[PDB]
Amino acid sequence: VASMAGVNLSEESARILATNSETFLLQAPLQRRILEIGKKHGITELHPDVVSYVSHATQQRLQNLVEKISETAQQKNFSYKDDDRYEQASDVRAQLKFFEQLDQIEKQRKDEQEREILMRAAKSRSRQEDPEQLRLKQKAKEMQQQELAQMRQRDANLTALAAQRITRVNLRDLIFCLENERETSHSLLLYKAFLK
Amino acid sequence: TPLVDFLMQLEDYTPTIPDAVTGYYLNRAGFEASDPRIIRLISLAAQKFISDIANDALQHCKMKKYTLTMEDLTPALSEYGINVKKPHYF
Amino acid sequence: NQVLTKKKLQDLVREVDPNEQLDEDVEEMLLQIADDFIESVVTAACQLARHRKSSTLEVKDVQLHLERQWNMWIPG
Amino acid sequence: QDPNAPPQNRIPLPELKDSDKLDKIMNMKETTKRVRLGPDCLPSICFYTFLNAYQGLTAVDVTDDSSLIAGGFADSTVRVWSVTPKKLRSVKQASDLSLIDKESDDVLERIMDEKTASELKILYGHSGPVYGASFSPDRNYLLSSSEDGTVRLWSLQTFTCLVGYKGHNYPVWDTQFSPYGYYFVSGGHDRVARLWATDHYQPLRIFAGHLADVNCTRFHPNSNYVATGSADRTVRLWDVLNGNCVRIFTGHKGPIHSLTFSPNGRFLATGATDGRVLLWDIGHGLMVGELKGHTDTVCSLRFSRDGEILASGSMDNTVRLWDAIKAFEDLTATGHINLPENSQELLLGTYMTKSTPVVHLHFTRRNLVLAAGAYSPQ
Amino acid sequence: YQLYRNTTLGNSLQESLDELIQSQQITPQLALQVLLQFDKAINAALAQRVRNRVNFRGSLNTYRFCDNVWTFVLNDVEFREVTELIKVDKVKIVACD
Amino acid sequence: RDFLLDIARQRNQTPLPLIKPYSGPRLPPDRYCLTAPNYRLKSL
Amino acid sequence: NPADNYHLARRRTLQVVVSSLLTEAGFESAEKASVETLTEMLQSYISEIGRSAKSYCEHTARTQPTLSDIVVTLVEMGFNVDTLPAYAKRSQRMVITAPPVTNQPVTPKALTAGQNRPHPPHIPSHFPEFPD
Amino acid sequence: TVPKLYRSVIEDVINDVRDIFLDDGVDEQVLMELKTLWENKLMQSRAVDGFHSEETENVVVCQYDKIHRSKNKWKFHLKDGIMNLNGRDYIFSKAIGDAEW
Amino acid sequence: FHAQEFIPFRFASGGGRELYFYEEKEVDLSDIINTPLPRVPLDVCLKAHWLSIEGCQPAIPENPP
Repeated sequence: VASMAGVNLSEESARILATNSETFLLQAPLQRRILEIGKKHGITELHPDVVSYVSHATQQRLQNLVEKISETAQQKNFSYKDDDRYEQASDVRAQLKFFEQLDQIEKQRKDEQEREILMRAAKSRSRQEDPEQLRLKQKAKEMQQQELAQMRQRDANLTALAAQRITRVNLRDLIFCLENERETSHSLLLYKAFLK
Repeated sequence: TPLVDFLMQLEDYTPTIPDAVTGYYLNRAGFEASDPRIIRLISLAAQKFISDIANDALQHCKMKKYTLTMEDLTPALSEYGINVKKPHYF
Repeated sequence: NQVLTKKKLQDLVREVDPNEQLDEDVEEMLLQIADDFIESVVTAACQLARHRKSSTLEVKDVQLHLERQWNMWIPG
Repeated sequence: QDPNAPPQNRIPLPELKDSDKLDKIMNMKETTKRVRLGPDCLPSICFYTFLNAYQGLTAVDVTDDSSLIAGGFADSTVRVWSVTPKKLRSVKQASDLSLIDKESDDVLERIMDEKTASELKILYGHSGPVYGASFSPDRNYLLSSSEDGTVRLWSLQTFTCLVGYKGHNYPVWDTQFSPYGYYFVSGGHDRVARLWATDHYQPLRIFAGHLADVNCTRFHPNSNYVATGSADRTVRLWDVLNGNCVRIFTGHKGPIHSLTFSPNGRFLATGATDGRVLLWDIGHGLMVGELKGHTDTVCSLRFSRDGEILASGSMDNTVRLWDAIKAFEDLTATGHINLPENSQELLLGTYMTKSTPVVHLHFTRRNLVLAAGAYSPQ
Repeated sequence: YQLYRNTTLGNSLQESLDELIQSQQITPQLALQVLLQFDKAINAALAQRVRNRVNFRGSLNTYRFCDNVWTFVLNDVEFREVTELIKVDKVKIVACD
Repeated sequence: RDFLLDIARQRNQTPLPLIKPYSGPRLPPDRYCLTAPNYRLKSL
Repeated sequence: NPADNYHLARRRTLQVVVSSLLTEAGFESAEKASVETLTEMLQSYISEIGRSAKSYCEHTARTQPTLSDIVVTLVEMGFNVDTLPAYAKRSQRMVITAPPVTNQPVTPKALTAGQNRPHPPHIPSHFPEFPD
Repeated sequence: TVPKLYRSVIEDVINDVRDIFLDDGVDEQVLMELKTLWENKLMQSRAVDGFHSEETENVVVCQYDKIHRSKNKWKFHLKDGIMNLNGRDYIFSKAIGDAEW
Repeated sequence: FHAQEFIPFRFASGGGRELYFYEEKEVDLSDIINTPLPRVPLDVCLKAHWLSIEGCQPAIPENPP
């Protein structure tokens, strides 16, 4: 207000149009709260227009922070893939889907290796002593293949019978609006928030 | 999409600041040159800031054109909320 | 003892966005930020009031700390 | 069996995969050509100098096999160099991997992209000078920490950033992966060292007993213990279980700028700005020797692969070699031993760099010393 | 058991999943996870909550058994709950293990 | 130091979690990583 | 000389950009401290869209910033982005060519030598050859 | 007896599939569209009366314990089943079936 | 400069002010344009050499003496 061309004037006027493009503290416990901190300085009584001025000052502190975390909680709700003015450049996540398929294949390979090792443990024309894990476990493998058949006929018997985006603000959006502003950038409330 | 249209036009546009110099100070802060047009929009935004300060300073000089003095930058940045400092120690 | 009742804070969000829901962690941190603001502002305003040799804590004292350290400029 | 060894299920260490078991097969082929160094067969030092380096080099790391060299620089970049004749390739994009099949023997070879193949990959994303650099033992997963308060996990298969670990608000002066590659420790200006796990956005252990900046953070070879040197002239061992400080090593006159462990796990060499390399016992918690040849800040230490030689590199542009067998020939209740004043007999050699501070020291698995430092004419 | 998808809850779920697959908000290779979690949920739920029992006396026509799946077709069966009688003409009973 | 030692003992009491044996590239949840499809504008 | 030049080439281009915008305004001959002031606000402005648009994209789990990350970055600096298409189409504008690069003359001479003694088996072939 | 189980299991699968979809990257309004149109289809089938309404043969699917066969009679030990009879639906957890072939 | 709001530049270094004690304190605005820009130096490269060959330091030009 002291600066006519002030730079935080144009911020929160263009921030509101960015969110459009997608407190009133209790007077009775606050008046006891000001007076107890006033005992440490000798401020024994307070002016009657102050306890509602601090409540208007706490409102414009949090409304400047609720508006700030709302324009970064809607920053994540901009889906580029519905628009076709944008083009995909580098997806690490589909590479991760490929990794998940590769890991399933590796687990199958490891199971096959273990079966081969069990078979080797007693390789003979007839089953051999304790290591004859081939005689019983291989029959179980056949039983497991029969069990798979179930996961495929249940998909067949039942077929034969048949025949306004909501924005949620995380703690990241509050932390992101704390390390940027000058107050609460090096503070114990942001430092503890990294562990909550 | 006026700005999306402008950024699409920014290919074939050469800004006053080079992209080897705007891209150097962007790489210093982690911003890497994926797209030249984005570097050019950042360069133009910086240019507009400096140019607006300069034009306000010129209105002050014309009121008191020609030489730009620290006593012209002082009321020009005061409406921006920026208190510029004299050297005073050299 | 709590000065912000956790429901008027939800009306501070409904005025900005009619479709927005904070998390419980976010609400509790916002309440802590409010409590901390009240404490810092009152302590410094009281330092200005002792400086003005007063036992009254008038707004001039609260208004000066907002303009110089927080740049709030709340109309008085 | 070692009675001083922890159980395998004490710290939940990750599994050993078949590609990680394939690494140790070619690692013991390098151990076949490994020379016994001793005080007679002094090793050859191959200095990998950074020539231009007008952005200030602040962090070096080499992989366990001498294949990659990372460089952390003051222009907020990490730069990976291949030193073997094999260019750095990224893996193919997700469209190219969807058309190929898995289960093939080649698989990894099939995935590599040859369109992207350089001898140098630059990594952007830190907003500040990168101070720590740490490779993972599987040669993926570069780690970097910087002035902006974040630790970053760069992939070496996609050559992008994966995670940014924001726990410090302050300059993270060092980071290191575990020698098994899952956990990592990062020490910063906020006088703690955090233990991370590459799976959680929040740390697991906070080592918060130092009174100044945690300059160094080193894992034990069994990764159950973390040594954190600091600027309050103390070195502290921290148990990964319970986060307790189990050893406190005092006796340095300046901030500790280098730590290394013996390959036995019995000893710990620390260097600081006083030019002193102090050799500590870990079981007895007693310093066992003092090496006082260096003049300026000792910024890099490493033992040999056998443990025969400790190599020291400092800002006096020298790579000193110390006899790390004659320094540990004797193994209380007075809590101290009479240190021998034997530095002159433990110096096997001093080699001076051309105006080049020795930032890193590395030992090849065939016992060849590698060193990296930006050449600063000054 | 992927058996319960041909029920009325499975019908409503599968057709609402196709309704959201038509508006491209959800994707294939994700609805597989939706059905898997739903099937595990009803496997947990259906053997936990109800605790009821119904008895009947039947006159079987045809029956079939394959891959541990029984399927019967009964004719003119009456059901029984206590003071609740259900007369019906032709039933198909499917049952897995 | 009295603040760092309180958040340490609150954090160091929690035991270390076990590791899944073949989970893949071990990463945080995808809203905590930097791995998104990472779009760009079409040149026209 | 070269380390000074690494920083100075990129600062001197910023100073020439400042001098050119001042000339476009109407100023001929400015004070010296007023030019190093304004080119310090110019470097601090490019470095602030560097740090904040990287922060806004990485908050949304991405690594390189799009247009929607800068039009929220410039809003949080109070820029009024809509006036920028009119500023780009001036008739008074200049173009400062980028600082000359010594990389174009990257390598004067590269050669090899013979008679170097062989490598011992603890040194692989990719390390440099033993000298004369 | 049927809408209680339907409400409990639909909120169970919703509160389980929340993390499944947000680990597969989609908005919570998409989850809401899933549940909303899913209760819309329970309205549209028009068989059980419940909540979102106020706002083809007879098949019994189940599991078995044992099927036992005498010369002319069958004994079914059925369990945990959802019956659809006369249009309406019922649930059971045990069933003894006497069947003359 | 010092920005009270702090939003245009938030903890962003502008590299200081290139000012001197023996400066002229007034320059012509076309003198700064017409001077040639300094040459951007070479990028960082990795060269390897030998500090020690089995204990002995070679007399190559990458070594001091």
